[PDB]
Amino acid sequence: IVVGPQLKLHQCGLPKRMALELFKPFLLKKMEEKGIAPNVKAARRMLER
Amino acid sequence: TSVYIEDVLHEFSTIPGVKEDVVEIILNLKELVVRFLNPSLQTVTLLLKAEGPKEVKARDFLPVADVEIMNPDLHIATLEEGGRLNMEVRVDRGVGYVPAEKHGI
Amino acid sequence: ARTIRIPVHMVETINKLSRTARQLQQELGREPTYEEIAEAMGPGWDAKRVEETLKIAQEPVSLETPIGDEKDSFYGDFIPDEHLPSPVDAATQSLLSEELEKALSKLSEREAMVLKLRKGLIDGREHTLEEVGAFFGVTRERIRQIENKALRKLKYHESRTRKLRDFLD
Amino acid sequence: MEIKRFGRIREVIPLPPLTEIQVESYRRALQADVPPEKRENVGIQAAFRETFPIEELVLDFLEYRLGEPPFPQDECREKDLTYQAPLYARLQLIHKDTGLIKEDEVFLGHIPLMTEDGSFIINGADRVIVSQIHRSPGVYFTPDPARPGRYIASIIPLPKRGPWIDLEVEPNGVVSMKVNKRKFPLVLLLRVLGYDQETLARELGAYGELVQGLMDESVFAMRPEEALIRLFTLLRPGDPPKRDKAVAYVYGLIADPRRYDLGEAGRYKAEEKLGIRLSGRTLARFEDGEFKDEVFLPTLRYLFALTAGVPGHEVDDIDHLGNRRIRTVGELMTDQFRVGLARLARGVRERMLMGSEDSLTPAKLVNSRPLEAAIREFFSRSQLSQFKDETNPLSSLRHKRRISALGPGGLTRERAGFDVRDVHRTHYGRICPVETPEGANIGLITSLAAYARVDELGFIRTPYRRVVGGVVTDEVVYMTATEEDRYTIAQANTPLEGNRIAAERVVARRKGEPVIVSPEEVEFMDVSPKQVFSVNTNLIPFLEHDDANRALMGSNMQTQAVPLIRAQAPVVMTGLEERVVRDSLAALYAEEDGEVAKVDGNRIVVRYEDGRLVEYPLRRFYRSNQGTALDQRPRVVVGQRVRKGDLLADGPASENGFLALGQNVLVAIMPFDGYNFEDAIVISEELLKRDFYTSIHIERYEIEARDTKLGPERITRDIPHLSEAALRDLDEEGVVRIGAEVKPGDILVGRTSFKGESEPTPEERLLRSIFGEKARDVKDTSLRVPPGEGGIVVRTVRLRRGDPGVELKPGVREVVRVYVAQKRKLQVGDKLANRHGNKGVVAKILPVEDMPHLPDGTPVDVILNPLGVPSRMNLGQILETHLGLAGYFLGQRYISPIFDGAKEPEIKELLAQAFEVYFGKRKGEGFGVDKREVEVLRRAEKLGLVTPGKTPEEQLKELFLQGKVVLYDGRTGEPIEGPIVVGQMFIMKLYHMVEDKMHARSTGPYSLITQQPLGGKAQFGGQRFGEMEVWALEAYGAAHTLQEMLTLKSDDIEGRNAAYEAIIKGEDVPEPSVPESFRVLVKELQALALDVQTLDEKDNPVDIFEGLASK
DNA sequence: CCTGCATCAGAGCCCAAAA
DNA sequence: TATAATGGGAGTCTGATGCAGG
RNA sequence: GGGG
Ligand SMILES: Nc1nc2c(ncn2[C@@H]2O[C@H](COP(=O)(O)OP(=O)(O)OP(=O)(O)O)[C@@H](O)[C@H]2O)c(=O)[nH]1
Repeated sequence: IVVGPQLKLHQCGLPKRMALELFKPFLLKKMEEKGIAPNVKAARRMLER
Repeated sequence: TSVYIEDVLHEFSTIPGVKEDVVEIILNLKELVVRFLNPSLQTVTLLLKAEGPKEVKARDFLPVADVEIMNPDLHIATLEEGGRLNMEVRVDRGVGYVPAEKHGI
Repeated sequence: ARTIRIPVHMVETINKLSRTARQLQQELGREPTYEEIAEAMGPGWDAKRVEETLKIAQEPVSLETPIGDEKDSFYGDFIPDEHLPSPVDAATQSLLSEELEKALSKLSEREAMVLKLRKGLIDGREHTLEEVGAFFGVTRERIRQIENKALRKLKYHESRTRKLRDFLD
Repeated sequence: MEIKRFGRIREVIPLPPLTEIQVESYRRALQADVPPEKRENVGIQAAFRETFPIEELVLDFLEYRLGEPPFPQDECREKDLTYQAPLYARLQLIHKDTGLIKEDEVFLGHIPLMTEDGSFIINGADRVIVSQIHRSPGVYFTPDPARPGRYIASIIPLPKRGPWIDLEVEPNGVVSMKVNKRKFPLVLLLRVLGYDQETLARELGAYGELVQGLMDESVFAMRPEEALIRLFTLLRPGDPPKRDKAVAYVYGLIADPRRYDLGEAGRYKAEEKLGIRLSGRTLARFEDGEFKDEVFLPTLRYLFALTAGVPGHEVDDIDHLGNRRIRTVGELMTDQFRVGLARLARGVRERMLMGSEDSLTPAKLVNSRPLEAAIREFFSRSQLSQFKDETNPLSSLRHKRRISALGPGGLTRERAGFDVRDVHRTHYGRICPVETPEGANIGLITSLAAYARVDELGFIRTPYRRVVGGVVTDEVVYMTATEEDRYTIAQANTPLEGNRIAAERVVARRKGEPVIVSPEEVEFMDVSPKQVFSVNTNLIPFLEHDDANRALMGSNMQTQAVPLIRAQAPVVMTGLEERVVRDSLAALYAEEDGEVAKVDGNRIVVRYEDGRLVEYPLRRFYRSNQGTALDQRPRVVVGQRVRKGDLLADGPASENGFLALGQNVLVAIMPFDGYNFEDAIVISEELLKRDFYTSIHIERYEIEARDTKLGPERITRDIPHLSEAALRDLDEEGVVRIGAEVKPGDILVGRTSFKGESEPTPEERLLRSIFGEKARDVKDTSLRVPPGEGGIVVRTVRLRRGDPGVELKPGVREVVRVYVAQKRKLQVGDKLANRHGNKGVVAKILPVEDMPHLPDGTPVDVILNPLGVPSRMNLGQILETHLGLAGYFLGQRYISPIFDGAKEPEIKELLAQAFEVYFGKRKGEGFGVDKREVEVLRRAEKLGLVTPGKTPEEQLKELFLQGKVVLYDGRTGEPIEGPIVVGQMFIMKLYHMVEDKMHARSTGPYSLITQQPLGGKAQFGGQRFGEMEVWALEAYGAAHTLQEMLTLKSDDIEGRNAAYEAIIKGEDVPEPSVPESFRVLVKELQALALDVQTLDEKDNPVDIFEGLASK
């Protein structure tokens, strides 16, 4: 943890790389709704590397 | 922005005949101030070839048109009898501070 | 004496290798190679067989073996369970069955019915030529042909709905 | 630059060789460089002499020898080999029946050798053996807590070499003896020694009621043999009291110089305490067929005389460092050696019964397996044999001088209380009062004081100068704690004129108690302030100004400093940083006088006067245990003239021979916009630009290809279903090419393994048929890159079976190692600290244009919040900054020794001289005082900082002597409304770096029995949500959040599979089902024959196994 | 009846945990 | 499947409670 | 042994 003076009382700083893993199932579904990957299986293959 | 030394695959190498390690060599090339006389010129490539018991300075780079080395006295590598060195340094024009991980040139 | 039980005669052979190597180490002032033991054991023994014998002689280790000076860590805790499907894999298997049936019906159900019987979703009904004599609906050489047109229409139908490529890992 | 040294103390002796506690202990145990006939009876030699001759037939010991190591140190580290020497022993077999003598030299296995710097190589990894403090053997007398006028005498021998004894005097009046926690009357044992009522009456009797209370008539009614049989029935109920059996038991327990060992220190302490002289290390003897007492009567005699209040009898303080001794490497190893030798003897005696009493030599009679296992057991698994701390050279030097009260033969964690953890008065000059772990281990683990050395008996000694009359000699005497308490010891800083004590009143100690004394009464004097503290504590300048709790953190954290590519020594040193590099062995020195012939990146060749052209190869980029780069750099040029002991190459974290744990940065002490909050630190982007606080780190990756029952694992470039984009940086064989950038997910070494009977399910069969690709025989097992790691591939080692010199563990075809390096720039979340215990994480990196700056345009480097100083009471950092300010402008570095240092006035002189350069330059350059400098001066005179009514130069210099300057905010341009403290501080980058610590998991590996996520970053584990965390969720009443933690996010299998499927389909997660670790609980209670039944509201059974477990 | 006296079951959390 | 062989080797400190004993 |  690191201090974040600029945050409002209800906020925290979350590293993007951490957030991608924690929300990974959500990220896969959303990547199909818009269009970054054809389906859920291919989207996961893309985040691996 | 970039260095290719002959017979060197990466930054952590060391050159026979040279006192300085490659980390220090790149550290010295980071102090090189290179002025472009022609405003249209965005990139060049300086060449250096040295041997024998000499202390290579910034002057020893092979001269290129419309580029003046403002600090020709800067020390680069100390070479010893039998020590060799052939490199290509790419110098660019840009703004601010761009770290090595960012440009990857 | 062993968690993995060993035939009494085989235990005798293992003990022989031990004594033999122990002599060999006492004359040589250092550990013998597999080859030095294979020579000392006589004919029939090469270095390869000495190693395989040692592999067989390895005793298992406790899952409760402590790691560290704090008494609060077990070896078994560092061992994944490889048997049960992971959430990703279980999810994948459900999704694969769902695309597979939703794919044999988009040609025809009946040419899907002939092909589906020739492998089986949750059964595994692959023979080769005899058994296929009964109920598909046709006689017997014909099912090999509709197997190809089912497989052929599937192949063309696949290039458009190329969603099944990624399941090849 | 110039180096200005303060302090008036002339240290009569230098610090001893700092790793000598390790080197000297083991060299003494092995005596490898001594010819066998000239060996003293100690260490390995003493173990052999103790175990032999072996009785039935007799096997006798002649001598041992140690060979040379099969492989050198570098080679051992490479191949995961132990650095060791072959041990042989010459034995002569004697037949007690016949006369036959066969003699042969038998091979006992290998013994590990210690390197030059005091460490070991065990299976390829460098290791350290930590010394163990414990109670010294001897005879002690402590007060009995229950009866305020009685005492217990305890006879304690060396660990595992005998029982503990208690001599309590019971309420009935008879003196009782306690052995193996069982009690009986001591009078009975006295009769076995052949004592009669007369001897006890005449010897003692003087104490009217005590000596008569020991007298028991029934015991006297029997000659010494009958009394021995009587006692044995008390100690071993049910065992028939055969006369040879009883003698054997009592002899082995009491008189046997094999089963009972008092120390060598035990003998001295016993002889000195009771005023007797011991013939050996045993409590009694077997002589002329009966037992003859040695210790017991003098110990009984001292106890009675003590209870009576006889002059010359005192209780012993058991934490005094005279009664507490250190067990060093040699002694610890020798104890394990002695056990292994005795086990081998069991094999000898048992083999001297079976298989023919004649056709046996010594070579067939000895099986060395018990000895080899005991030594291998000690080095590979003892809890005193530790993975070396080699983060930086100081890390390992400190590690080797540590003292542990824990381990095999000492306190446990649950078994330990206050008396042992305290700082005893005798710790003065011997054990450092500062350097100890914070937390549960406080006081159990300590560090050897700098001038202390451990004597032959194991007591820590410290130097003092003799004082005769009032004149201080140069003769130094190393004293134990017991001997130190006799004299009056003056402080090291007491004023001197020449060799004479120059003060009328001196500050001294008598038994640790501080006392003021006249120069006529002064017997000894401290050698130096340095002798009181550890090596790390001695590296903290201005230590006299720091609160102890913070000084501790300063010491411990220097151990954690990461070697930096630009590393520099601090501008304020203590004068020890030169010695530490030299004793550590990290750098490199010239053996004799000579001239440098050649200087290379890889090597330095020196031509000496001898004419020999000694070549010193340099260690370049070697990976330490903690992954910091140990690398040596050449400091001399071709043709440079060198003398003996001059520097050739600098080691890691050293600069021109001085310890460099960090960098010297320009610091401003001031709040900054809450980026300073609660110890966080703000740094200038200028630091990364010029590569300050950048360090090289290497992580090691390894993979084996082994034989399986399904076929060979193969390391190949051919990996099923992978594109050429994925394989580009792999060589022909499937190994990544040296000099490639690899990032997470990338393949390092390609490998295939043969597919299990999972030989593809019919679902996969039909899919494979559609694409017309045969399901391959092998699957992709390639070694890749963990999340968050990666770098440049700098090396590869490949080891197969059937290549010269290599044989792997059974079944393993080949082992591949890939070494990957990374250059780490300082970043947000990396941790910094100075030597006074101010420590914090980098929370903000501002661009240089935002950094506060001096009037002449120079921006500061670090901004530290002043709120960290007052509660912490570590002021050395403040004085460190001021002297650092002067040094920034005068171009100098300082040596300010501890407790004899730069004092405030002397620093002021130096600070004034700097102001001339900071200002006089300006007045000559044609600039006058600034408008904003006046506004600050206005505010400063309201503060009483400057005197009203002086020119701006006069006032600015007044502020500069208080170490304060005018500071402009780079955002506004306006001044800070007050003068701010600014100067040069030494700050280190510690080993805790976010790149190593950041971790997250969606789903991942599970445990076998519980089906819950694994632990730890390396396993891709989940976080532990424990008992107290559940309470947190409970007190909030968040039930569905809590239930998720207990089911879908852990071991509920149906739920977690179903929950993942829902998130990727956009549906909401399902209501959870029964957690699998509860089903385990149910079945485990059934294994205990308890019926656990889940019931509905109607009291009918509910089946949570859904029919699977019922017939 | 009451009191010594033993045998037993307790001794903070999370992370690295370098086997 | 046969001289006769016949009894072992080894290691803190707290508070609560159910027990043989002046 | 090390981090809070
Ligand atoms: N329970 C527990 N807490 C620990 C442990 N180690 C460190 N801590 C934490 O360490 C913190 C100590 O914080 P301090 O810096 O001393 O807090 P403080 O009262 O403000 O003291 P100052 O900062 O000097 O003013 C506590 O909040 C603990 O939670 C540990 O082993 N166990």
